[PDB]
Amino acid sequence: TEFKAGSAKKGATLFKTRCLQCHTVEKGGPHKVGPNLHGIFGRHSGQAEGYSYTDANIKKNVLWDENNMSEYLTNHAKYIPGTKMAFGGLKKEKDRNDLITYLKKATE
Ligand code: HEC
Repeated sequence: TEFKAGSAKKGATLFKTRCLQCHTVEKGGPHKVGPNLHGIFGRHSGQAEGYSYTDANIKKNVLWDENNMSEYLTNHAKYIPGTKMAFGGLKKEKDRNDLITYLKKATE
């Protein structure tokens, strides 16, 4: 309940100007440091054919979902690979919620 599907358009602007330095989803761009983020949702975690995971994400065999994403922002570390992310929380929690909905669009 902490996360509510707001508007993907609003988050798209936020993602477009604050998330292309890595995932670069661009609907079809190079994985770069982070995964395209266009297939994290689907079967278990870690399903990028090109980008590779530390394998830790695969061992957990967890499916990434909007609920799981809430735990990732609120608590992330031992649960998933020691992967380090340049993002360290967002001052605007409302804007962060919009980003979550936008990622769902990346999967489909
Ligand atoms: C490059 C330094 C990164 C930037 C900046 C962003 N992310 Fe990232 N992200 C990065 C890596 C190294 C990984 C892979 C870790 C793994 O094993 O999957 C990720 C992963 C995510 C995930 C899943 C959480 C996880 O499994 O660790 C999400 C949903 C995610 N990243 C979201 C996200 C958003 C909101 C960012 C821009 C707004 C963003 N990432 C930037 C590396 C980097």
